Amino acid sequence: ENDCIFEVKHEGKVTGYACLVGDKVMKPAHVKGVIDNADLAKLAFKKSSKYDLECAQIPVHMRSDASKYTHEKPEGHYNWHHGAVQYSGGRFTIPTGAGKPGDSGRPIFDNKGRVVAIVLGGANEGSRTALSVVTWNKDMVTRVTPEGSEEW
Amino acid sequence: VGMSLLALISIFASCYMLVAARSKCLTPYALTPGAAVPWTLGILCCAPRAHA
Amino acid sequence: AASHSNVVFPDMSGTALSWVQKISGGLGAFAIGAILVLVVVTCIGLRR
Repeated sequence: ENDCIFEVKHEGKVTGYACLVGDKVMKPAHVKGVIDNADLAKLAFKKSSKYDLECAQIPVHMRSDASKYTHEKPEGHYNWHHGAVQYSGGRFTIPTGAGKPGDSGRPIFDNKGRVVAIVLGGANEGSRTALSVVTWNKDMVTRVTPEGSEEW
Repeated sequence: VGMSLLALISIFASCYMLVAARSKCLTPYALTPGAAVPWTLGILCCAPRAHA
Repeated sequence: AASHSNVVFPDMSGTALSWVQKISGGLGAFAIGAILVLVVVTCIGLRR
C-alpha cells in the first residue's frame, strides 16, 4: 500500500497527499500544491468547496495500483498510517498528536484492507482527537466535521 | 387603533403558535444522541443545523 | 395644427405592450421557476 498514496508537493515539500481509490484519484481540496507524479498531475480535477474533496478519474493504465473501497462502517477498529483509529458513534477518534497538520490526505483503511475514509482535519480534544473526515455512504460522499476541527 | 391592535394580536398569536409547533416537533430530535432530523422535517421546518 | 396632446405611450392591453407583457410574463415565470428549483435543491443539500 506504499504505491497507492501519492504525496502533493508545494515549493519542494510535501504539504499533503492524494490518494488513489476506486477508479478515482482524490485529494483534500483545501491543501494546495501539485501531484508529485507528473503523469497524474496533468489531469483535470473537479473541486467542490462544500466537500473539500478534489477528484478526477485515474488513467486507465494505472488502475491496478488503486485500493479497494467500502461503505459499510461497523463499530470497531480501523487502520491508519499513524497507528490505529477507532470508529464509534458516527465519529472517528485517534490518539491526540498522532495527527500532525500537513498529512491531511492520507486514507483510513479497514480491517480487510479497503479505504473507508479520507482524513481532512482534526478536532483536538482530550486524549482522543476526533478526525474530521469525508466518507462515502452507499451513494453520497459526506463530510463529518466535529466542532472546531482545524484544516490540516 | 383597535383593528390594528387586533390584527397584531392575531399575527403574534399565530406566529407564536407556529414557533411552538416548531418546538413541539423538533425538540424530540434534539434530546436524542443521534441527530437524525430527517430532511423532510429538515426542510419543512427550519432545522437547528445539528453539529455532528 | 395637431388637435391632440402629444402623448404616445400605449396603455396596457394594447397589442404592443400586451406582447411585451406576455414575453416578460413567460420569461419571468421561467426565471422564478429557476429560482424555485435552485431553492429546493439547495435546501435539500443544506439538510442532506
